[PDB]
Amino acid sequence: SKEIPTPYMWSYQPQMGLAAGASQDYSSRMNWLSAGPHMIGRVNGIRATRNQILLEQAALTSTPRSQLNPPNWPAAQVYQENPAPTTVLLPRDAEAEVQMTNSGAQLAGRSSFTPRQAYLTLQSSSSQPRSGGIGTLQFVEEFVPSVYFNPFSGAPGLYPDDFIPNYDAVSESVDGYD
Amino acid sequence: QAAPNRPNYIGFRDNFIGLMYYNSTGNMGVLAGQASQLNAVVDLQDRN
Amino acid sequence: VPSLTQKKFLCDRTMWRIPFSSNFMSMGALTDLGQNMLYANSAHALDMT
Repeated sequence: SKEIPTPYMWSYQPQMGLAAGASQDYSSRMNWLSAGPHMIGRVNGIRATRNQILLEQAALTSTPRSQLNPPNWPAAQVYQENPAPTTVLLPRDAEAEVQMTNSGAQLAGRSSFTPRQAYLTLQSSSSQPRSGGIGTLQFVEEFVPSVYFNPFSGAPGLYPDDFIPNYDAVSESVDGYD
Repeated sequence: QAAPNRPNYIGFRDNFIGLMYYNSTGNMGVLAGQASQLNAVVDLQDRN
Repeated sequence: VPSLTQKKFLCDRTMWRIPFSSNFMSMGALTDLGQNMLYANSAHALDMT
């Protein structure tokens, strides 16, 4: 039906990293019924520029996908934490201690007994990288405000059907028990 | 034993906070050009 | 007489303010936090008690 449509904002769930719900811009919108065809011709067009900005910043920031709100982000498109190899300076010569303690009487209340010392550079990141759910600093990067250049114009099937909050993309069904 | 009545100074109200029926969708004002069905004041029902 | 203090404070004719600025400070009319993408390019619900 319409065409310069008003972008559909994406909601967040600080819980499971995947997003939640979606809805036209509930609040941020002008009130032009007190305007004549000299700025109702410019509000129409400021909104179009907004739509174009949203499109560009969507195609420039998002990581092309096939489902608007994927039910489980793969383990290669979710920002991972790559810390630095932790290096502990092992603070003694084990051989030296054990040796002297056995010998003499040292009960030992760098080192003086032996000038030997070695780091134990470890690994720090993880074993299996994270899989499901993106963090906030990824939500505002993936789910840019979505512009729906035409309304629910089609068969039930083709319809952004990741917008309705009560969607279970796993089973393509609306949840219940409410 | 009598006493003295208290004292109520009923008077108009500061800044005239009232005489003019300000923000209320049911009774609005208008500042539009004479030959224009438009308006210049919408006055949503949440604004003090 | 043994005594226990009692404290109370009056802030009459005023309204409590909790600015949206990250530092709670008036850095301008348009708060920085209320203009970051996270609260601008992503709808958010809100709950207060």
